[PDB]
Amino acid sequence: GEEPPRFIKEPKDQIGVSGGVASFVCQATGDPKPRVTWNKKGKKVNSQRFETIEFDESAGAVLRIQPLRTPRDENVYECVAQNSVGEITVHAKLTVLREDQLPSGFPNIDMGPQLKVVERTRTATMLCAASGNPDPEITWFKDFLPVDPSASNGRIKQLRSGALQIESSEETDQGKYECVATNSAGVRYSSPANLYVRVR
Ligand SMILES: [Cl-]
Ligand code: NA
Repeated sequence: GEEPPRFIKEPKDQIGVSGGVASFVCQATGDPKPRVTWNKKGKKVNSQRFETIEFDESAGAVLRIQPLRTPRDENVYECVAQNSVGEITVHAKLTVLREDQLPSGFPNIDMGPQLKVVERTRTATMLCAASGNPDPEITWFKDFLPVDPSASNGRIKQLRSGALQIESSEETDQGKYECVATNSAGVRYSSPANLYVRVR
């Protein structure tokens, strides 16, 4: 009844903007079920601008850096997965550009999401118009954690337009949403938008 840890979600190198945000996502499995931790050069990652959000019983961890500082935050970071029969490591590098030195094709948020208010049970759609070259792929974060529409059992859909849609809004859907535009050139976060649900 034992299996060493293995990464099922590995963090990727990122290129962010000064003042913006970067989130590295790391997740592992194994038996016993492992914990994952974020470190830098062996030391635990934890400061005012560096927060970790654990999920999946701590077998998952998001490292959110905000606001980004250059060149302070330009480093390699480590996600360490550990259980009783193994400890493994994956690396993710962070690059931080000044707004001044952004390449022309760097993702830009033409129109980010706004404060959303919706009557419980009704559909709420939050828009995100992003530009870039290549055309950025759009993802969303809720309360610092990545949203996964496909794993939402149909409660949440990402539209072809990049918009996030809640099919039948419940109180649980309230929170702080951010859209993220990512391409070969780097990553840019929209300003956050809160979603509030009002009584039916
Ligand atoms: Cl919107
Ligand atoms: Na990542």
